[PDB]
Parts: sequence; structure tokens; C-alpha cells
Amino acid sequence: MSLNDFLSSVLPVSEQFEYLSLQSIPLETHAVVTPNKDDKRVPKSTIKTQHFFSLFHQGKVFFSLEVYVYVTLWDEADAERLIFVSKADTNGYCNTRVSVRDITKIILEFILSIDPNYYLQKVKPAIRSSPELISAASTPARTLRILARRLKQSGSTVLKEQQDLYLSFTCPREILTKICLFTRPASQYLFPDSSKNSKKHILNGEELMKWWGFILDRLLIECFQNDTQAKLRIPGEDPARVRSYLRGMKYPLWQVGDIFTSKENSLAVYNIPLFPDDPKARFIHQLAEEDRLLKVSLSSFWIELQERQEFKLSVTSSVMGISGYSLATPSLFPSSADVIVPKSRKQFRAIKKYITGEEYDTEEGAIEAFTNIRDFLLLRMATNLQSLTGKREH
Amino acid sequence: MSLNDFLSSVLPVSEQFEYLSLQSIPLETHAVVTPNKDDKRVPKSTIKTQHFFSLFHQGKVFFSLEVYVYVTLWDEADAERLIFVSKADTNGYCNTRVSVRDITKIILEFILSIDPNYYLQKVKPAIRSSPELISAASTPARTLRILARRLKQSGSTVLKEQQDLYLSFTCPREILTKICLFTRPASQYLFPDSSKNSKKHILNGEELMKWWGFILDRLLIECFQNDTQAKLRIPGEDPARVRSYLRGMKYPLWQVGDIFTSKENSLAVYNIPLFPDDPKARFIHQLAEEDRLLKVSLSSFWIELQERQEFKLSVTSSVMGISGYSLATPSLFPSSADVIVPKSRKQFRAIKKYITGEEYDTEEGAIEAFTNIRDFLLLRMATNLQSLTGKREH
Amino acid sequence: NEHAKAFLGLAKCEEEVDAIEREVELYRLNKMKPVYEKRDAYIDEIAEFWKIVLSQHVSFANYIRASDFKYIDTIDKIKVEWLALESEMYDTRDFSITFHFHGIEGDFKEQQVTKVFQIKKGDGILTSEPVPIEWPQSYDSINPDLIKDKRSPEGKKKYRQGMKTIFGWFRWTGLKPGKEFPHGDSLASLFSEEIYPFCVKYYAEAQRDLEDE
Amino acid sequence: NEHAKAFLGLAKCEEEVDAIEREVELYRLNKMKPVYEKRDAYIDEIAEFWKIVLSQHVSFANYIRASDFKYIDTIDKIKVEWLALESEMYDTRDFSITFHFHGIEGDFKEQQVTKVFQIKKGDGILTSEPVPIEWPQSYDSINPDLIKDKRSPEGKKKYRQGMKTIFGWFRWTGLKPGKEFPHGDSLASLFSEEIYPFCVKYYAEAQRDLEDE
Ligand SMILES: CC(=O)SCCNC(=O)CCNC(=O)[C@H](O)C(C)(C)COP(=O)(O)OP(=O)(O)OC[C@H]1O[C@@H](n2cnc3c(N)ncnc32)[C@H](O)[C@@H]1OP(=O)(O)O
Ligand SMILES: CC(=O)SCCNC(=O)CCNC(=O)[C@H](O)C(C)(C)COP(=O)(O)OP(=O)(O)OC[C@H]1O[C@@H](n2cnc3c(N)ncnc32)[C@H](O)[C@@H]1OP(=O)(O)O
Repeated sequence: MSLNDFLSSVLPVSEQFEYLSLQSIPLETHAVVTPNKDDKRVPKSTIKTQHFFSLFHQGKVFFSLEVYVYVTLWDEADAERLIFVSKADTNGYCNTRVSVRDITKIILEFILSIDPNYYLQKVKPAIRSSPELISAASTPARTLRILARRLKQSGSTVLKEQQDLYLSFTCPREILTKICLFTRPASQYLFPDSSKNSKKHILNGEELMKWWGFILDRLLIECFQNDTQAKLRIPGEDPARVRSYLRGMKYPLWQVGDIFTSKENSLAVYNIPLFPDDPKARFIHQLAEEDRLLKVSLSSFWIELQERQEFKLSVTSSVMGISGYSLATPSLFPSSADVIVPKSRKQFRAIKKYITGEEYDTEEGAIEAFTNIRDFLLLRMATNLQSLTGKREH
Repeated sequence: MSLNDFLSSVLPVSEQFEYLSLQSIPLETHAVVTPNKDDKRVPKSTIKTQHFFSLFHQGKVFFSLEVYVYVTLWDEADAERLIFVSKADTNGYCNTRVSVRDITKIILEFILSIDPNYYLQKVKPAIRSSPELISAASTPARTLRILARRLKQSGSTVLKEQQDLYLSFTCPREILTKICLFTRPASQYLFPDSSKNSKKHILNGEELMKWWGFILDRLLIECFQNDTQAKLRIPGEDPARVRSYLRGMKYPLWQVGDIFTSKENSLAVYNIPLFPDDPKARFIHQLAEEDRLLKVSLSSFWIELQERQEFKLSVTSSVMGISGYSLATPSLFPSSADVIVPKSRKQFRAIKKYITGEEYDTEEGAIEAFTNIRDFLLLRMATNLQSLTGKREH
Repeated sequence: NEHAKAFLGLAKCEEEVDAIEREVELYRLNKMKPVYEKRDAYIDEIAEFWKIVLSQHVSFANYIRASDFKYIDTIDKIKVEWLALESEMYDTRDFSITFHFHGIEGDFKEQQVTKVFQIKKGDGILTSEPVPIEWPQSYDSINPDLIKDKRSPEGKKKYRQGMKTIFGWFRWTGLKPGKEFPHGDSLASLFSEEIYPFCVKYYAEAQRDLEDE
Repeated sequence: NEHAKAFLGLAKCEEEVDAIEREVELYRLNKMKPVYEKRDAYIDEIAEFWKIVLSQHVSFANYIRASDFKYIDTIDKIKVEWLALESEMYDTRDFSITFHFHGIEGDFKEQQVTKVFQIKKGDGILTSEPVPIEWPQSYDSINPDLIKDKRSPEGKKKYRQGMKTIFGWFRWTGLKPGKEFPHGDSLASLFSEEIYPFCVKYYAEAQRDLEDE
């Protein structure tokens, strides 16, 4: 079913909401995990995409989520997908009350039902290929000159496009689904200053961790298979300690550890995935500088990460990892109502900043951020949010 | 006994150290606690001073402490002193090993033996009083003009000084000693980047708290009287919870709470003391802005402080408070070897920055910071650190 | 006493360099005047040159409602004039900005506005006097001169709203902190120091071959 | 096609304003030249004018060893010269700084040094060529030209040391990141844009009646 079905299924009945599903343009990028030179299988291609969501109630924004989906291609039909969850945030300016937890879980189900081939149609390459091209390497003078000789010559100032440069791939509808995330609580992630809002409810370290873990537990049951491999990790904690949280998990197979184990290449740099704004990426690059990348075992990596302040002087954070196969076969190219795909980085960023960029120490900003989005989709994109009739009893 | 006696008494024997005791010039300042207009007793004067310390081992700095002493005067012989502890910090560049804990405790004993009348001799007023004065209100042009008419007229360019403007007070050698501090662990307080030093040992929230509490426990016994009032407070914790830490304390009278209780004026702003860089000062001023100063009971203050992130998303922090009378009668005007009193704010700051301002991600800075201090005291002040023959068995 | 000499000297210099800088500044203001003159001339023959520049300049769109762009698109011409050329009575940093809107059918009149910005004593803040302009007929709801009471609960609501469009900028003065348009002085400074002085650099970039700039 | 016209035009302007700025800059460089000339003249009659300015300028003392002040105190004269006046071969931002030390008995010779700073292509970084100077006889221990091996464990030690004095600044070039004097380009820029251009403002402040400024 549609995203629209989903959300409606977890919002109080009779209630009306609106929401935004922005999605970047799938861009061919470098390997999620850092490859090692002399290695049999190194990825053929990595296809990044960003999903960004934001709910609205009564013309105010109150929630937003930022997840990246990465689809890796080793060859003809050896593929693999990874869902990374970067940021979720609220601003406590919702008039009514809702389960942010089920909203988030749902949204992820939905991303989980997506057929990985959706990301495979067009793919903006990492570096593209008769001259006369204006580009980031064209002084204003140059460009103008160009527009001039192109006008004196042709009737107009545009060119020919058939124009196909834009990569294309395929893989098996059912592949290895992964999910990775790093719980860390902060005052706000996507709604600046909203922490200056009283009615905003912040979960602390150990509060976030259970929250998240319930969302993954629910998913491992409903969506993944019974041998799926699930792992938890809590930096600066005891393997006995974790198992005790885990005994709270309805899912049977939750274990201590992570899904990057892999006895093949026992060295951190070639195992740890690298994500936006992630501490894993962080510590990693830290070691790029102080040059220790070819010296820290994955085993060691974990142990060192815990010290070096950050974790040493911050509340409970945990790394969860999933690696299994989905119950149903993911198979959902989303409708125009399911996503909204800006023409460019430029426009994509533009619409996100209408939200993420606003100040929220006053219900003013949340009202602002909503109008400015609908105004804008209508104006520059001939579109508009999705309306929601909430249909969940109690 | 002298500071020099003290430190030597807590450093390993045969071992040699050096240390700096910088002390600001006692400045008449505003009330520690915010006074209320219509109030019978409001302070007559508040006398601030800063003590700053730094130990050296083998021509490297490795520890420094920043404590403020405030002496309040209600009238003729109604006085009161308060020791506030702002910052202590290490950089792990000590070659040998020492009890930073006993170093700190000691240093405080010493400040505790100081006769409050020491701070009472000269006191730079808050606003001083025949013209012709160059001052912060003199353009460079002006000043020059002045130096010119003062030269054409007199043989030189200086003036007359008898010059006595510089306040003077007295109080009873034995007064109400208080001690206040707010434990919060951080990567570094006085040694920038030193957290990039591996060998540097950081205490976490619950680790700092016991550390500090042991230093005060030791003091309440050795230095204070048996009815002294001692209080602990741990934001976001349970009165049962604290009592359980407290049951670890050798001192009998440790209670939950703080020493600002005072049923007289049950309103936060008129009870909470205001210190450098303090969260108490912080939250307070926060409420000055959002205008709630005449609306939050001291009772409420505590309760609200715990939320509003900071504490909500940081490890264990505690507020300790003391209020009693000292065993012995404090009575120690310190020697030139006990303190070093810069001519001015300007020079004082100057010498502190030689340390606090240095980078410490390399033993380079700690070596640097030492030389630059001895070089400088010698040069511009005809002085030099104190040498220490450590005399503590084991 | 040759020391009383040298001191009196420097003091002269000190009062001078203040007026010396006013000179090096008045020079550049003069040099620039006719150059912008030429350029603007060309610009003036380009269609949608300003429409294009304002929608490409990334920072700009932070300051104003998204709806304002329907009207913003109408901007035929933008001229910056530095006042220090027309009388030594003016801060080297004082200037005016003239706009031209070519309006739209049954919603936005065609107009031309000049708001004036000059500094006021106290290191000196930048400030503005209010200037008239015909708000679109859509912005009837949030028009200040269409609101009976701005202190009424639904009146302060709607006022605060229209104060966030670009038209609410034309009222800005920089003397009612928190009461008027937000950052109106920065915006004005944007125009005067970046948008107008580089309007070309941006038009070139918007002219990038391939959707993705 | 009048559009092909206007475009070719702006492009001319674009290549021009680059050379136009070199002009407004060369103007100020010229206006300033003789003014500093007068001033320096006065300064030159004041005793310990420079000694005083350098010890009062707060930021300055961050960059150099504390011991350097015994020698720093000896600084009779500091002159800044912008190279863009002596040949269009020079970046408007290029300049030289001349110092005069009057040395000390049996430790520091009397000398006068001019280090030269100009920018190098690649937005262009500022850089320097090494220039000779007689390090004090105390700085024998940490003298580079007194160290047999800088790669030896006790040699890299002692080298790194003398590289932190002001004399280690005179070697700085801005091409051996991490190897030479720390922030040597910022320091040079300090002199050229703050210390020399305001040397007076600071001397006035150090002249405050009452120990506490
Ligand atoms: C890896 C990543 O994705 S990281 C993102 C981390 N983000 C942040 O830290 C941003 C700050 N945190 C937040 O903004 C939010 O608290 C969230 C999104 C983490 C959680 O939102 P919440 O609305 O608090 O949670 P949700 O609405 O699902 O309900 C959670 C619990 O709080 C309760 N709750 C909801 N609102 C409130 C409130 N105002 N006060 C107290 N409790 C509340 C719910 O009953 C529920 O409790 P229960 O389990 O006892 O029924
Ligand atoms: C209110 C205020 O004043 S706030 C100031 C807060 N400051 C900071 O947070 C700065 C960061 N913290 C630090 O720099 C330091 O850890 C301090 C000053 C807090 C403590 O210093 P330490 O040297 O760790 O403590 P100290 O030397 O007294 O010994 C403390 C414990 O650590 C042990 N220890 C000392 N060095 C090390 C080391 N490198 N590794 C492990 N343990 C060590 C000691 O044995 C002792 O343990 P014990 O009680 O089991 O005997």
C-alpha cells in the first residue's frame, strides 16, 4: 500500500494531517564501506538517495525524519540494500497528540517495501562526459561570451538533448536488506531552537535507546524473516548489560555486537560503513588524520571509540544493526503522491531549508515553515502536500 | 603553615616540582546573591578575588585550579566568606604519578586558613573619583594633547600620588566559611586540546562527583566544625538516591539539599548566588530574559533546572554546598612565596593566558607553557616559581 | 620638549586620518558610479535578468515568504545609489535602492520604489524611513493598512504575518527592534554589497547547461 | 540579437572590474604613503614608542616566546612598505616590513631587517623568502645555524624550540606547513594591517594614568 495508507493507519481517526515526502535524485557515489585494493569483490556501484519527511497538523510542522537509502551492486545479480537512519526530530508544536514512535516505524516499513529497482532507473553519475558547454568551470565573462556566439549563430540560447547520459541498472527484487542507526539524543536535529519550546518532549540516552529498539523490534517481527540477524551495541557498557536490555525484546535473535563483524579483513577501516554526520564516520576520519587507519582492528575500533570523550562525556548512545531478508518481496515504485523529486540538488535543498532552516523557539516558525512549503510547492513545482484523514481507534 | 609546606606534604618524597600561585587584586564588586530592594539587611560590600594555581614537573605544566574567594560585609562585624571552586584541569603530561585529589584538597585547606582580613587591606573600588586625567574616555588625539601640555608645563609627563583612593575594611578573624561548587566533567577546562592527549585521564559524571565529595568530606572533618552544615544535590536524581551516596561519606551531617535554603525570601533570584561560568548564574540570567525571575521559587528553580536539556542531555553533575565555622581560626596573610599579585588586570590575564591559552594536543605546549611563564616572571616581574621537594612516603 | 613637539603632531594625524578615509572611500564611490551606469545599461536590455538573479541567489530567499516570489519575479530593475556623492552631509555607507515592478493583472499594480538607508548616531546603526508601496491584492489578509487593530489577538497575528513578506520590509526602520521586519538592515546590506554589486556573476551561474548547477 | 549585444557588453565589464579594483586600491596605497611618512617622522622623535606599542598590543604576545621581549624592547623603528607602488608587477596586497633593533651588550648585535611578503598563485596564499638576522647569543642553544642535525632526536627538539621565537619568524615562508614558524603569515598580516596602521592608538592607551588600564 501507499505511504498515504500507512500514515493514516497510525494517526488518530477523523483527524486531518499533512505531510511532505521529499526524495533526492539517486546519485552514483563511492562505496559505503571503504574498499581494500587487493580484494576479490569490490562493489561495482553505490546508489545513494535521501528520503526526507515532515508531518503537518493544522498548518504547523511538528516532525521530520531523515533517512538515507544505499543500494550496492557487486555484479549482475549480487546486490544489497542498506537503510540508514540519520535524524528524527519534533518541535512539540503539535496541538493534538500522536505516537511519534509508530509514525517513524511506519515510514520505515514503507521505505522497506520499496523495490530496490526504483533506485536503479536513472542515476546521476559521479562524473560525466563537441564542446561549447557552460559549467562550474566558466567565468561569468566566458559564459556570457558563449551565450553570445550561441545566439548570433542559432535563433536561441539553448541546445540539443537523444540526451541519455544518466546511468541505469537492475537487480533482483529481493535482496539483503540492512538497517543501521546510531542513537544519540540532542536538543534538536531538524528544528532549530525548538528546545526553547517547553511542550517539546526530549528522550534522554537510555530513553531514546529503548524507543528506537522497540521500533526495530516491531520491524524485525512484522517485516523481516525469522533468521534475520539483529545486533545491538552500547558503547561503554557490558555484554552482560546489553543482554539484559535485549531480554526485553520480543524478537528472539537479538544479539550483542554489530552487523559488520565479518572475519574476512579484520581491520576497522575496511568494515565500518561511512554515513552522513555519523560518529562512525567521525572516529574513522579522525584516524585518517592521526594516521591509524591501517592499525585499529574492528575489534579495537569499538574499544577506542568508547573513550576519547564524546561517548565518555555523553549520555547513553547505542549502535543497532540489521541484516536479513524481508518477509514480503519489496516491490513498490512510489507514486507522485508517495514522493516529490526536486529537479536538482538546488531545489531539493531549497525546500528542506524552509523547515530545517527556520527558528522554532516560537510556534511562529512552525507556522511559517508550513505555509512557506505549500506556497512554494504550488508556485515553483505545481504541487502540494498530502492530506491525511487519520484512521486509528483510540 | 605555608602553601609550600602543604603541597610538599602531598607530593612523593625526593621528587621536585614547581608551582604558580597567581592571585588577582581584591576588587569591590556587586553582591554575590542578588539583593531585594525592600530588605532589612542588604550587604555593605562584596570583595572578590581570584586564586589561580599551576603545578610543574620537569619543566612541564600538568595541573591548574581556578577558585574565587568572596568576602561579604553586612556591617561593622557581621561578615561572611565564600569559597567557590570554578575549574580544575589536568593535561596528562606529568611524567611521574601524583594524587591530583590531595593536591586539590590541600590547596583548598590553604585558602581556608587564610585570614579574611587579607582580602580587606586594599580594595580596588567599583568606580573611583582637579582634572587632566587620561582614561578609557580619552581619544588618542586627546591623550597626546594632554601629554603635550603636561610636558610644556612640567619637566616630565607623570603626576602626583598622598594617593589613597583604594578602599580598606576589617572583620572578625573567624567568620562563616562557605564553599560552593558545581561538578561537571568536560574534556578540558584550562588546557585546550589536552583531551587529544591519550595519557590524560577524564572522570565521567558519577566519577567526578565522588572525587569531589571525598575532597569535601576530608575537609569537613579536618578543617570544619562538627555541626557544620553540608549539603549535596544531584539534578535529575532522587532524594533516596542521594542519601545512598551520602551514606558513603565519613562525615555524619551530609544532607540532601543546598545551603541557600533560607525560609526568608522564598524566591529563586534572591537566593541563588551568581558565579563565573556557573550553570546557576546561567539558568538565572536565562530567566532574566524570558522574564520569570520574580516567578520561580527556589523550590521550583531546582526542578526546572534539571529539565531544559543541559542536564537533561549531560552526564551526572552535582551541587555541593558548605556552611559552618573553621576548627582553627583562619589567620594567614600569605608570603610573596605564597602568592604572586600582578600589578593589574592586564598583567594578571597576561600570565594566565601563557597557560590557559596554549594548545596541549602535544607535550610541546605544556613544555612551552612552563618556560614562557618562568621566562616572563623573571623578565617582567623579577620573580620565579616555587621549587618543591616532595615529601610523602609511598 | 621636542617630545611635546612630536606628540602634538601625531594628534593632528589622528584627527586627520578619520577625514582621510572619507576620501579614499569617496573615490571608489565615484569610480564605481559610471561603471554601474554602463553595465545597468546592458542589463536593461536583458529580459528577466533581475527575475533570474534574485531566484538564483541562494541566501536571498531566507529573508522572505515563499509566496513573495510571484511578485518578486516581476522585478524589471534594481538601482543602487550612494548618497555620499550628493552632499558631504551623508555617511560614506549611506545609499538608496530603487526597484521596478511591472505588476500583474487584477492583483499587483505596476510601481517603482526607492527605500533610503543611512546610519544613525549613538558606532552608528543603519536605519530606514518608511516608504509607500501597493501590496498585492492577495496580501489583503496580511496587509497592515487593512488591519483594524494590530493589538487585537487576531490582529497581531495577521500583522506579524505580512511583516514577514518583502513588502513588510519597506516599513522597516531599525528602531523598533522585534516589532518590524526581521533583519531588514542585513537584507538592505545584502542588496547594497552583494546582490547589486555582483548581480552579473549570478546571472552567469543560473545560465548553467544541464538542470544541475 | 540585441541580446547577443548586451551579453558581450557585460563580459567586457567583468574582465574590467578586476583591473578597476586594482585601481581603487592603488589609490589608497598612494594616499597613505606620505601620511605614514609624516607620522613616522614624529614617532621617530619619540623614545620607546615602539617598545611601548609592542608590549601593549595584547594579541601580539601570543605568537612569540616570552623571552623574546628582552630583545623586542630594543625596537627603534618599524616601517611598512607596499610593493604595488614600485611596479605593477606586485600584488596590491604585497608589502615589506622593516625593523630596527639597537641590540645589547655582549648578547644582541644592533641590526635592521626587512622581510618581504607577497602572494603566490594556485585564490593565492601569502608567502615569504628567508632573510638574515643575528640571533641573540643566549639563543645559542636554540639556534638553527648552531644545530648539527635537526633530524636527530635532540636536534629536532632544539630546532622546534627556536622556531617559536620571533627570530624563527624571519625564516618563515609559508611553504613548509607545520615545519616552520607557526602562523607566520598571520603575524606578518598583523603588522601590516593593525600594529603598524594603528601603532599610535596603542601608544595612547599604554599612556593611561593609574596602573590599571
Ligand atoms: C538515530 C536517529 O534517528 S536520532 C534522532 C534523535 N533525535 C532527537 O534526540 C531529537 C529530540 N527528541 C525528540 O524530539 C523526541 O522525543 C523523539 C522523536 C525522540 C520522541 O518523541 P516523543 O513524542 O517524545 O515520543 P512518542 O510521541 O512516540 O512517545 C514516547 C513516549 O513519551 C510520551 N510522551 C509523548 N509526549 C510527551 C510529553 N510532552 N511529555 C511526556 N511524555 C510524552 C508517550 O506516552 C510515550 O510514553 P509511553 O511509552 O509511556 O507511552
Ligand atoms: C567544580 C570543578 O572544580 S570542575 C573541574 C572539572 N574538570 C574536568 O572535568 C577536567 C577533566 N578531568 C580531569 O582533568 C581529571 O580527571 C581530574 C582533575 C578531574 C581528576 O584527575 P585524576 O588524575 O584522574 O585523579 P587523581 O590523580 O586524584 O586520581 C583519581 C583516580 O584515578 C586514578 N588515576 C590517575 N591517573 C590515571 C590514569 N591515567 N588512568 C586511570 N586512572 C588514573 C587514581 O588511582 C585514582 O583512582 P583510585 O581512586 O582508584 O586510587
